[PDB]
Amino acid sequence: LGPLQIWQTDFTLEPRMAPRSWLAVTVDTASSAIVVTQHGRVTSVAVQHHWATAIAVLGRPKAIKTDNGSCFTSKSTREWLARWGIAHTTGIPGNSQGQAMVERANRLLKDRIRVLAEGDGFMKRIPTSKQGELLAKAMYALNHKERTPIQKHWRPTVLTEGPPVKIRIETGEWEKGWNVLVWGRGYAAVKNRDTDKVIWVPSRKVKPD
Amino acid sequence: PRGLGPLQIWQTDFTLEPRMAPRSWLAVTVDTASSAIVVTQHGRVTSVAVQHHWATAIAVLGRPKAIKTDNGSCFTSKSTREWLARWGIAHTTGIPGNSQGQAMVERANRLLKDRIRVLAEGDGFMKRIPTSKQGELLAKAMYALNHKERGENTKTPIQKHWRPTVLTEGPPVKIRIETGEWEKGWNVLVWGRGYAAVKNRDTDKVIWVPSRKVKPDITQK
Repeated sequence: LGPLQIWQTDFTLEPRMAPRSWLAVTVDTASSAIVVTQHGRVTSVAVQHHWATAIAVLGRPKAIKTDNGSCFTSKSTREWLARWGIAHTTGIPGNSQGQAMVERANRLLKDRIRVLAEGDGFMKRIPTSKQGELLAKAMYALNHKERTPIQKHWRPTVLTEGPPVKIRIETGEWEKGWNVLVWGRGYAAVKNRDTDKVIWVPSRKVKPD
Repeated sequence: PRGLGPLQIWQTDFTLEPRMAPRSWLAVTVDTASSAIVVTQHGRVTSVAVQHHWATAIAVLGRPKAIKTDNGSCFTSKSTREWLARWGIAHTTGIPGNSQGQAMVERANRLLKDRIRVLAEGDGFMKRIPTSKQGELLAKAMYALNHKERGENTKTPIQKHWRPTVLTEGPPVKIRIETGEWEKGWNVLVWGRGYAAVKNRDTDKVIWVPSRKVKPDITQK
């Protein structure tokens, strides 16, 4: 189990999004987070463009598993994945470890593009202008509103305090049990985990655990 | 001003990166709280650009309660206004001269562009960047400025964005009041490098003050 360890990339065709109607879809098997990018033609530079992107939005995944399409089997693409430490897995187009996680992403994605499309009247092909914006809006509904992927691979939570530190006590040794709150003008506000005491210490006398 | 937590207040603004031409017009949005960044390439600064930009930043960081940009036509425009309002996002215009604290973004631009310099010259493009590995490079720049801490810090913007640290109480400070004297009774909530959110111990009032006007209140209790 776990986010950013295994992804399922795959291209799909959405006519409504042409010219660039070739859609690259990456899904995180764990989080269920989606990343799609438009393309004129499914090629090696396409996938590599797509992935670099999904990496910027979801993070570096340990491995991606795609079909045996030339765009993934290619030389460049493999050198690429290897230049990033990303394991690759060309599974047969049926199941081969399961690959229907993405196809439901495509359905949700395309179906979503249908409503966002006809919502603004475009009963067919979508204007090259409001194309990115509509696609982008689909990502936001697919990832932020409950049906949550980001609320699953990000794990949003508010932290009441900061990271644990070891401050330097008058004896010259470094004492554990403190946590840093705020930094200001070279001093650090630190809070003792046992007494709840808060004191300001020089940045120099504070080091992490 | 700045935000005391993610998706509270954003600072959008366009910049010019020659190396990224044709589409050398860059739209950059920063989360004043998180310090997370999102940039998108553009051929020309327009209303559909901003709205393209924002839609995207929203997909990556989430829906922000408000964005504060300058008086550029692309933001003051009709569509843009109707757009922000169709999203429930408050808007706030200012002066291009970084007016007040909209300088949080200017640092984004510098870090971004400087970052594109290295990633550029690293692969040899000592000048203009080929239309092909353009997105790629840009994207890699986001990944560095987001998923990897930057400067003195232990957490990355992407981390402080979904797992923000919002203080309950906050340590004591002495802020400089209008008389020039340093007043006690205040505690710092967020201590930016630009401004600090500070809370009165007596009235519970919260106001933003220049970081230079606040100092640690070493007078332990």
